This record gives sequence, structure tokens and C-alpha cells, in this order.
Amino acid sequence: DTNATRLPIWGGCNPWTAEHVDQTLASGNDIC
Amino acid sequence: VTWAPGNYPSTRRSDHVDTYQSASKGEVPVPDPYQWLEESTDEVDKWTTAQADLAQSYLDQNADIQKLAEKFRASRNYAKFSAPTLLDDGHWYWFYNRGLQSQSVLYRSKEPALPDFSKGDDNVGDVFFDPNVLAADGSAGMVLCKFSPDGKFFAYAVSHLGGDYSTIYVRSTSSPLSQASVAQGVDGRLSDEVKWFKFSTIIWTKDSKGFLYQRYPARERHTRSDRNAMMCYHKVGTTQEEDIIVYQDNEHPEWIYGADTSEDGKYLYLYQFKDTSKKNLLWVAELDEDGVKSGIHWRKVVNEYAADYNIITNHGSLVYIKTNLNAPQYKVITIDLSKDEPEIRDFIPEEKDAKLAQVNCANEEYFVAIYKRNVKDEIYLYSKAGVQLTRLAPDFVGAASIANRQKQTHFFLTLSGFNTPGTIARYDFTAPETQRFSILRTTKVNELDPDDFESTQVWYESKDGTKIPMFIVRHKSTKFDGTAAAIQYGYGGFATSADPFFSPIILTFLQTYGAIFAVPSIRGGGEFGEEWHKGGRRETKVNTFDDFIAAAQFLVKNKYAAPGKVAINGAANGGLLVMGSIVRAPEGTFGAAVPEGGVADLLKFHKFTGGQAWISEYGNPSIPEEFDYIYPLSPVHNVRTDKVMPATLITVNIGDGRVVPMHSFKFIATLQHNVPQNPHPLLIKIDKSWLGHGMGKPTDKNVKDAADKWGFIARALGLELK
Repeated sequence: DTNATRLPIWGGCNPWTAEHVDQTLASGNDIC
Repeated sequence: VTWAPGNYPSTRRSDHVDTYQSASKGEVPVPDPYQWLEESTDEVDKWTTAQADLAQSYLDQNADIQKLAEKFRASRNYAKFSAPTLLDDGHWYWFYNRGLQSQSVLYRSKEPALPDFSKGDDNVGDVFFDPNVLAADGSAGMVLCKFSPDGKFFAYAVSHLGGDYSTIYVRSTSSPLSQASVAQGVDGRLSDEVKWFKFSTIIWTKDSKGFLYQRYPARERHTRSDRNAMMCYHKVGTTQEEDIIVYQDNEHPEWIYGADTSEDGKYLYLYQFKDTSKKNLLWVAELDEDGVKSGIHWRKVVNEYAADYNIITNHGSLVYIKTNLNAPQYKVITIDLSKDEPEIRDFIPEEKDAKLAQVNCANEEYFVAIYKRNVKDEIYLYSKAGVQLTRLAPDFVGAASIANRQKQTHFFLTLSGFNTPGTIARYDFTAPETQRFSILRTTKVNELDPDDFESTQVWYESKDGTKIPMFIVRHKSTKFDGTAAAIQYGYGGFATSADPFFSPIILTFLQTYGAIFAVPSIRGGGEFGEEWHKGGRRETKVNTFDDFIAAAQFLVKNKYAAPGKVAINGAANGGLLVMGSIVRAPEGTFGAAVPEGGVADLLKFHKFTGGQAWISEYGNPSIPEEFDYIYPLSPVHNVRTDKVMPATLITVNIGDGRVVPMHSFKFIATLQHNVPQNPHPLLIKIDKSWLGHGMGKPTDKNVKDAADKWGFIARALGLELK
């Protein structure tokens, strides 16, 4: 998590390709 | 204005030479004639313009790109939504996208009750926070956010185009941000402005008075490197000058920090990371009436770098922790802080052949666990006594995640896969047994039918004998008879798993052309835990490439795909994978190659921006023993004059701060110099909008970039539209 934000990777919630563009589904998982 | 063999822009070659030490050879002088492409100058601008114009003229010859753009736009034009969250005001909050919006909008329920979402998002909720209006011209993005525990405040991190850091703002939850609110009055946020935020999340204290966050030193305009991180605390309703420094370490300026707070208000946790490996320190402080302050007393529970430790929850002084200590597939331990020497014990033991990926505490005493077996997620509920009670969604095939708040009587699961667009499941503890599990919402797509596509898992053998699984996806009318084209994706590093995911663009392409999609679970990833990662890193990094090449060879040999019709694609470390693979694999193994924002100079990666942290993954070029295994693998240093390369389209964004575009510039100049007469085009497309930290591109631009990449692949493999 903290440490993954600085990998050489495309974008959180493990977006390892360009086609991961749609992150809406998981975007509500940790907001409170 | 027109591509043909040998018609590339002239690229100056300098006489720069760097000297390295090799353990087996002594001094090695290494020419770097394209060192000047590291820089930002008029000459570099001319060169990038000429390359980008050559690439665009080639794409303009291909009339199928415009048709793909229309197909792809339609395939993404469907409503999308997140799981909802219940705050202490009694209302439910979720993200909603109408279909093609660049940022999704945060909605709030009209009534304090779980909505019946079949009635439509606008009929059951109103806009609370629309990130698209953060700036009038759309140049500002919300990168992440967090409501306070009491539900009264909303903190949010904002980046702007051109910027290297984010800024946190705070607003009352009864003060929405919409088109109407901006037209009618003041912003409605507090004057709080927390700058220099990066590589962090927002962690509220359970009293809701403030939050912890990581920041860097303030820097004037007149270089690009993030050091001397500080974990800080910001009290709501004050300015940043009053923020408290919770921890920093001047003796180790490269280390960074994370934090957590316990639900009962008793504990503050501090994490320390020295690099991109999965090893961290863990210290614990007891909070009291004085709250967060300077001079916090830290108990140094884990004080050497040896394993991954992440807090789940606690009951009194018993702390539950997910770890890989002596357990490369992960497990759950307890640490009892009531003893002077903490007593450490297994709570849920390690599974030898399945990775423990996620654990949350739910309804105060239960545990929800996700295991990843054969790269497929499985969900289980456990009691407080550690007894596995039941499996949830036993027929689901894909990737899963949990969304909950410990104190509440429900949780959600978000589920997706190669033909599962996005299902949100609810578990309600207060309902009768046998009626607790239900489906809240299912994502409906456009034009596409997910049932028309078959997804399977097959096994192949690598060079050293190792058995490796690979996902294969096809439209059901496509035969495995040695005639289809294949698109093969990979990442290959940092213990990141190449999990299943839903893409409407990929499935649209498969149906349009009768092609297949392949995802091999190559070493360097974390699919099979820490030993899988260790199998493809530092001195074993070569195995990552061997595994990827063997996958492509298997697709042709066993008739999944036609000879010469395997294309490869990947981003960042995935770009390194693609660039190294075309250099190493036999002539004609691949029919096209698209590396996006990739690493390629493995001798100099550690000299730029945050690259030093990746020494954990690649090794250190300045250590003689490690130079000996890096140098033969660095794509920039291993291009030859005597091998035909496949059609290649390199893509980079000029503002990329994580992977400097230098890497791709040097690789493409070296390709064009070494094989100027290559019968297939070797091109680079360069986007010149300078993206801010953590920001994406607009949707319309993403649709067009996708049409260009996939259309280029189609033409190179000789595929026509029917």
C-alpha cells in the first residue's frame, strides 16, 4: 500500500496495465 | 511525413563514456552516445517533435483506427459505481460515473437508509462532492479522500497539472461541492491547506480532531528528488504552520513512513520502509487525553528489516497482524503487549499452497479473509476463536476485495474478472442464517455480452523446468487451430500479481478480430508468495524474461495462436519486460511490441528521481558483483545489428515523474541506429501534456490512445475489419 505508491507501475488497487483505467468499482472500499 | 525503412530522424551521437567496475572483468568502459536525451533542451524538443510526427503520419495511413475508436467509445459507455459506505450521520455515500466522465462523482443518499439502487443513482442520491469542478478548466484531480470517523468532515488530496506533490483540503460534510454550489457562492471549504503530501494516505485519529499524513520539505523552483520524509499530524481548523512532526529520521533520509490508528482509540502505529521490498519496521505508542503531540513515546516492537507486518485490529493489548515472517504465503499472528517481552503466536496458520492476501475485522469479533489460490481469489468468514466457518461466493472466479467498518453489522465484497464487469455483494449479520449473503448491484455493460467469452487457465514449462499457469480469454467462436492472433500482457516484478480484471476494450478487440488474450503468471510477481518474487529478482531477474518468452512460444507450439502473430504489451516494469524480451527472444517470436513508459537503462535507473528504491528489485549497478548480472540484461546495452525486430510502438508521457522518459528515448534511438533498414516500423509516440502527480488523462484522450495502440497491433499482425 504506502510502499506500492512508488513502484514503477501504471497507476492504487493494483493497476498494472493501461486497460485498468476504470477504478470506480473499488474506489469506495476505504473512505472512512 | 512518410514512413519507409531507413527514414528515421537524425539523432546526434555524443562521445560520452562511463566507467563501471566488474567483478569478473575489472574496468569496463561503456559508451553512452545518447546521454544528451536525459536532458530538457531545444535540441531534445526538435527530436521529440520529429519522432512524434513520424509516428502520427504512420498511424494516419491506417483507416481502421478511427473505426476502433468508435467501437471502444461505445464499449466504455455504461454507468459505473462503487460499494456504498454508511457514515455516523445515518447516510450512505458512493461514487457514480454516468459512463464517460473523466472523474467519478461522490453521491450521498437522500434518506438515511440503504438505497434500492435499481431505481437509479439520481433518484436515490444527490451530489455531495464533484471532483470535476475543483478547477474551472478541468486541470485538477482528486487523488484520494477520507471521511472522519464521526462523519462530520471530509479530507481530500488534490493534484494540479505540472505538479510533483498533492495538497490536502478539508470541508464539512454538510457543505457539498457541485456545479450549483460553485455558481452560487463561496467554495464552502475550511481555510486549511496541507501541502507537500506524497506517497501516503490520510489516517484520522478516532476522536475526529485531526489526521496523520506524510509530507516532504518545501522546495523553491530552483532538483527533482523526494528525500527527508516526515510523518506529520494536522489538527482540523488550523493552518499547516501548527502541524506536529510525529516522526522523521535525518540519519536515513531515503526511508519513508506510514501510520494506522486503532478503532478503540488506544494505539498509534508507525511503519518504516527503506526501499520497495516488502519489509517494514513497526512501532507502537499508547494515546491518552493529550492526543497526538511531539515527543511521543515509541515502543519498538519490530526494529529490524526482515518481514512484512500490517495491523488488522486489536482487543485490549492483543494485536492481530498479517505477516510473512517465516511464512512466505502469509499468515495471521497475535502479539500480546501486556508482557514486557511481547509473546508472539500463530492465530491463522500459513497455508503452504495459498496466499493470504487480505484480512479485515467485521462486526467487532469476526474476520473476513481473502486467499489467492492458483491466482484466483476465495473468500472465507472466521470466528473470534479462529475457526473457519464458511466460504462466501463459492462459484466466483476472479479478483475480490472487502469494504467495511469494524463496528458495523455488515460488510461488502467487490468482485470482478475477465467476464465479470463488477458485482457488489452484501453480508448482513442481523438477518436470519441462510439469508445473510445477497447481491446489492451488478454492473450492466453496453453492446457486449460477457457470456460470449470463455476464460481458462493452462500450464506451460519454462526453460529451467518450472511449471507456470497462464490465463487465456477468447470470444467463443474463435478456434484454437493455429490461426488466431494473440495479445500477451505482463508486469513481472515487485511481488505484484497479474490478477484477473474486466476490460470492455480488450473484449471488444477479441470479438472484432477473433484474437485471444493471454496473461502468464511469470516469476517476479507475487501470485505464489514471496518465493515466486524471489524467483525473478536481482540475480534471478533473467527468469522473468525466460518465463515470458516461453509463454509466447507455447501459444504457437500448441496451436492457440498462429506463428508470428503474438503481440506483447506492458507498462513501466512491464515496459522493461517487453523491451528486454524483443532483444533476447529468437527472431520472429513476436509480431508486434508496445512498451508503455518503460525502464530500459538498467545501469542508470538509480540516478533519477525515485529509482534508488528499485535497487531491491534490479540490484545495484555500482557494486561489481551486481553489475555482472545487470549489464547482460539492460535493454539499452544489448541491441544488436543482426536480428530483425518486430513492429514496435513505444509510448511515453513527457511529464512522467516515476519512470523518466529518458529510458524510452535512449532505447528507440539505439534501435533506429542499429537496425535502420528493419522491414517493420520502429516508432515512438510522445504525449506532451505534463500530468500532475497521481492524475490520469481525460476519457476522450484515453479512448483515442487505445484506438492507436490496438490499431497498430492489428495492422502489424495483418488483421482486417470484416
